[PDB]
Amino acid sequence: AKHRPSVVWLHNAECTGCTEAAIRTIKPYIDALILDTISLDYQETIMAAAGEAAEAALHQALEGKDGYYLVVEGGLPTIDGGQWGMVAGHPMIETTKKAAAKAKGIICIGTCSAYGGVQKAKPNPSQAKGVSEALGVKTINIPGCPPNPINFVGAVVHVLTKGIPDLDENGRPKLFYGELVHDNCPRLPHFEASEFAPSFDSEEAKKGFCLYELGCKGPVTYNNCPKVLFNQVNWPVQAGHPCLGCSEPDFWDTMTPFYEQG
Amino acid sequence: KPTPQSTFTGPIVVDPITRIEGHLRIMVEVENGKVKDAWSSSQLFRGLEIILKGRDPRDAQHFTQRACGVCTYVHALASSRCVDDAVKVSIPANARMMRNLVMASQYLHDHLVHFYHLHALDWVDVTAALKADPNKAAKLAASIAPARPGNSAKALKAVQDKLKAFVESGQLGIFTNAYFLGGHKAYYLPPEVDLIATAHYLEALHMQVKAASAMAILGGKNPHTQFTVVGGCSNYQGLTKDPLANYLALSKEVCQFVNECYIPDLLAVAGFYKDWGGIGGTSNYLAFGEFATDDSSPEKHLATSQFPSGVITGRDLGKVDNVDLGAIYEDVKYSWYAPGGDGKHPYDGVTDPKYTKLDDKDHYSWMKAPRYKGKAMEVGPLARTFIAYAKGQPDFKKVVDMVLGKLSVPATALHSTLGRTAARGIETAIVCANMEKWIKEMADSGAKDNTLCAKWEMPEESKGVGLADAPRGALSHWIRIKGKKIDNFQLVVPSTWNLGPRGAQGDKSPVEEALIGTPIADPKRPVEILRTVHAFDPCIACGVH
Ligand code: SF4
Ligand code: SF4
Ligand code: FCO
Ligand code: F3S
Ligand SMILES: [Mg+2]
Ligand code: NI
Repeated sequence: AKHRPSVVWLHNAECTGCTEAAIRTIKPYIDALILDTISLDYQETIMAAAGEAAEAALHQALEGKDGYYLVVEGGLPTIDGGQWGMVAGHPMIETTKKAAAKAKGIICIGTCSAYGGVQKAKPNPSQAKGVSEALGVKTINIPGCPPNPINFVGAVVHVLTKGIPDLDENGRPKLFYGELVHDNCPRLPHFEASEFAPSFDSEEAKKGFCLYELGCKGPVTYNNCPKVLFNQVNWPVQAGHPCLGCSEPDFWDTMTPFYEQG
Repeated sequence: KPTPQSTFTGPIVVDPITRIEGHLRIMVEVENGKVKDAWSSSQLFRGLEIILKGRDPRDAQHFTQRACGVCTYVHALASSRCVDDAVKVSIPANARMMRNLVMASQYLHDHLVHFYHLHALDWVDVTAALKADPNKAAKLAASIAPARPGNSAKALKAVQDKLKAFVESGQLGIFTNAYFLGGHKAYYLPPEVDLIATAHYLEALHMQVKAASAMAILGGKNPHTQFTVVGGCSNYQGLTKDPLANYLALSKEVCQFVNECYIPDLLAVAGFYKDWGGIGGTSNYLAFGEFATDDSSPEKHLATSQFPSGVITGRDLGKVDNVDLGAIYEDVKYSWYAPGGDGKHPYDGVTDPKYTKLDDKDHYSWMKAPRYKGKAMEVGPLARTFIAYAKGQPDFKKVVDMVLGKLSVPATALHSTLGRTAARGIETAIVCANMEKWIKEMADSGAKDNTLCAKWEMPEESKGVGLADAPRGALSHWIRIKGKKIDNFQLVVPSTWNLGPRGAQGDKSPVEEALIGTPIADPKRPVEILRTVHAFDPCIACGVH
């Protein structure tokens, strides 16, 4: 049997929305990916082993002879020597730091691992940081809250078969984050014609008018949402709701208030 | 023979608890092979309640939904209900229907994933599936379940071949160091049953994609929906014919898988693990109800919930009391918060983090300890099931009796880990039986009148509570508004009820109590701890927020 590349997946300060996003993949499905393409050797949410046995699985993986790629979900809480976020009695920052030191590459799945995320929003009680922010390792960022599985799986496959994809300033692959949400939005004609919904109960809203007046952050957000959709069926603006800017660094503080413009 | 049990005396710690959401550490004391004391220790704090202070109340739902991506949506819903109540807006009938359907969609997706991908590996030895003869397995499936191509010998063999190649490669991935490798006394299933369950496990990986797609038609996307607003919903397209036909189609498919695979698998597992009908029971149950026909206020929610609200104490099914929202409080005595924070009603909640040290039996969790007139309350599917059954709710009465009859156990056998697991399937079946009716209700309503959001005004000063029964149980968000901003925002979440630490009396929470008496066949591989903990369907990000 042909050897499959080892992938260690770490959970830090997170909601597991990025793991859930990942497993909505259909090109391929999650089973094909983990049976044919990669060897997923640590994943707290779905692995059989627990406790000491799980810890040993991680340490086995980290010591693999063919090396491993590191996926990180969640931010790193740094207050009190990292003790507000612990796995197997170790601070998450210490474990992530160990794992990042020998990784072939590091992929940050989600806005939390990439940039700090929800726990980092003011006043940031746990002193949460992004992976690159807290450690100073360079990361491939797949942000969104959560990212589309197309963007994460696509990045993973590219890294394993082609090399590092071209990244923007914020370390995001241009393949997926090269375009503004707004530039691909079907409501762009309404925007251009100054046809905005003033409220969600309005006739303008019922007619599918632009949501800019209602705080849509599409014009300042880099993501491929209208182009690829979510779950093969929909995206927020199609569902009549403004973009929150959820793939942008620190959006929780830069894009709020969500129903207003700056 | 009897339930396997070692003679082990000493401590056991499991950390990480895997196949849950979030970071849990479980510590037990074991004497002569049985758990004698227990601690549930949540290991991550994020502080969303702190983060919300001073912000726009319209923003709340977007922050709080990130409490959890497994129980995605439910916090956006609870926040919307909360803010709707605080500004005193009653949402349009179409908004109530759309909000409740997305919740039904969430139950279906959440429960299927839990049984297969989080819980099953405690009962199913995947490597023993390789021992199975696929023809015998096909014959077993045929007799225990509706006939289906995916249960054929040809199908089961393909699963077995794929699994064989995977195992023979030496890279066991998510099965590495599994508690079942090399066999395990506490695993009872014949190899054929293991194979059937394993094939369905793989099928369920694909089926959860369809369940989430259904949800996304109304919710905009999954994970993390984006269709709720103050006063109702934004998704006018979700009231129209073609998307609702797609939604029904996908839902029918998911429900077919629930009726063909999930329930039969659950019943086969429960049949072999009958002894687990006497392990992991608790005595108190609480629900806020869900799927209400009148959501104009918290009051009307509690009263009109189709899965009814209620309170049960000391296993007394003859006495279901109304929920006294005034009698809910949270303790921090055994939690990582500043002392003197005990007995706070959520309107007066304080979130003042203060860490001590790992395994400090005085302070050992990031969860608070929610209590109801001093009493620990189990919430979730088993709670809803007991309350509905006791109240004579026809769907629950009929599904429960079907289960109890297929298993030949009294209803009292439900106060256990087996019952907790069975109740999760029971209600999934009931949600499935209601999907077509609910969808037709909204399709018609939406084609006669498309009103989806009501007008409202931000008060200078108000308070409000939003109630939901999420897949894991009774959820409440509580807001104080002052100067049109968030002055206080408190979440009290089902996993806080279930998996929080001791209360100010030193009284154990539901999971800690459930763990007392757990037999341990093999201290090196304590699957029995996992079985009970997983049956509560822990969500630690939810519990701590
Ligand atoms: S980026 Fe969003 S969905 Fe992903 S873990 Fe963070 S809060 Fe959850
Ligand atoms: S709805 Fe948002 S993304 Fe679409 S055109 Fe308007 S501002 Fe741009
Ligand atoms: N279900 C669910 Fe999540 C928890 N606990 C919430 O609310
Ligand atoms: S909120 Fe996020 S999911 Fe796309 S539409 Fe906006 S970037
Ligand atoms: Mg709280
Ligand atoms: Ni949750």
